[PDB]
Amino acid sequence: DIVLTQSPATLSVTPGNSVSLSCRASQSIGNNLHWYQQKSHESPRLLIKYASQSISGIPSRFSGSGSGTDFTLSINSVETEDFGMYFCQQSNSWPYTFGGGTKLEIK
Amino acid sequence: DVQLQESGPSLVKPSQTLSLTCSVTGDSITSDAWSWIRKFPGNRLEYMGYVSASGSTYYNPSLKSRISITRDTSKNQYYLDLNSVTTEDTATYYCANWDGDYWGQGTLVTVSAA
Amino acid sequence: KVFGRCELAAAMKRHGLDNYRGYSLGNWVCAAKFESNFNTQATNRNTDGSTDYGILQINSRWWCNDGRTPGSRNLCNIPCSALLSSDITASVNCAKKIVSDGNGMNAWVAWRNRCKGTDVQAWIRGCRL
Repeated sequence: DIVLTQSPATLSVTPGNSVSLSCRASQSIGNNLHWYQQKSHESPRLLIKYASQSISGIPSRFSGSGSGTDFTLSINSVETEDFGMYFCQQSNSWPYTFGGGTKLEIK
Repeated sequence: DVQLQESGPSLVKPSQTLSLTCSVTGDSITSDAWSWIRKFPGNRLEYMGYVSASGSTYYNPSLKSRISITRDTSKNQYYLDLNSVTTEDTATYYCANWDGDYWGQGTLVTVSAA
Repeated sequence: KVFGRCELAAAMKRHGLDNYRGYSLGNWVCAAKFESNFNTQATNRNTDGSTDYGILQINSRWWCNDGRTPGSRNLCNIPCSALLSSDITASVNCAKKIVSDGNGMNAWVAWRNRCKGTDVQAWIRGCRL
């Protein structure tokens, strides 16, 4: 079973600052990595598909990169409402699996 | 346009089946793969399984025969039937299409003592 | 574009087909080999009105949608012409969905007849992964 370790568990920041989220696979998963945003009282939203593919409608300040075992989600100039949970997910092997999550919050 | 509406008893008792419904609007269930994902306390998400656009189903080995994903091609909605749940099975169940584009509001279905 | 064995093998690894849902890279190169003979511009019009497009001969009745296939499901949300690209991204992105659809790689006849239960790894053999 592919394991996804996200770090850091939490990430405090002031709107305007840029952040870099990490997601490491316990096994090379090519580019089959996807990013989700998870605001409280809300459902996951697809941010980035296949490591770096953009999703029509998602703000430009969002972007993903990486391959194999290491992936990164970049949020430039985080905004007041970018705060919430961030989960990565591998669709490489079944059963699909999710990362532990990185909680983005205000400083 | 597209909407995933979840409904079902948000409280079930030990030994009995956990059943959920995901009504899909603006998109026929046979024109996309659909799944069930549940979030455990502590942000622990789990991909339970899914039904392909052609009817093939896939279940997370973690469930073990306890899971059954079926779908109503007439009323255009699919379901989640999880047998003999336990305190363990307590989490918020979501339904989203395979691609991740659509999701249900998310419904917390706890399984406390009684 | 007519890919070369090793080249396409690398491109497919490039795009995460290496061990995707239990399928070793070898299967994908072999499947491409017999489906289109590594030709991304490969198209096969069917008598049934539909057409198979690209390196993995994806069908216009189920996955992509050209402008001439009644009932096209277009499950891969892409114009079939995007499967005729020199860049395999669209074909692969579609293939992954197709191979997850429940029939495995059996979704490709060519693969079933010439690659299934065969020493597929031989196709990535002699390459720089």
